Amino acid sequence: SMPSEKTFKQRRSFEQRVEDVRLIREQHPTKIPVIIERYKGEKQLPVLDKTKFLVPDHVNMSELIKIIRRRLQLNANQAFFLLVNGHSMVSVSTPISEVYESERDEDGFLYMVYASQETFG
Amino acid sequence: MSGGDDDWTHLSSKEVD
Repeated sequence: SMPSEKTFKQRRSFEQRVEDVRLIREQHPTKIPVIIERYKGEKQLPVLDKTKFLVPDHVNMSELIKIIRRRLQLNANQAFFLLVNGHSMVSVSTPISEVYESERDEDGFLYMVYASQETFG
Repeated sequence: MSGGDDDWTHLSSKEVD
C-alpha cells in the first residue's frame, strides 16, 4: 500500500483540521464529525458530494453507510464500502458516537475512506 | 453557500432508501 500522496489527516494541518471541528462542536454538538474521502487511487466510486458529514449521535455507524450511498447515489449494481479509519465495518455493532470516540483522534474528526472495494488490503 | 464551514452535511436516515 506504498502511499505517495499525503492523507487528509496528514496533509491538512491538524490544528486546522481540529478547528474546523470546533465549529461543528459549537454548532452541532449532538453530531459526530467525520471525514469521508475517496480511497487513495479510487477511480471506481465517484467523488463524494461533500467531505464533511454530520452524523446523528443516536444511530449506528451503519446508518452513515446507508447515508453515503444516498450521496453517491449509486445503483443496486454498484458496490460501495465505507472504510472506517481504512478498515471496513463488516461488523457494525457500535454507535457512530462510540465508533468515533473509539477511532477519531484528539483532533476530534473521523477519517473514513470509501470505495468499491472492502477487501483491497 | 460554500464560502465557509458554517455547516457540514446532514446525515439524515429519513432520506435513505
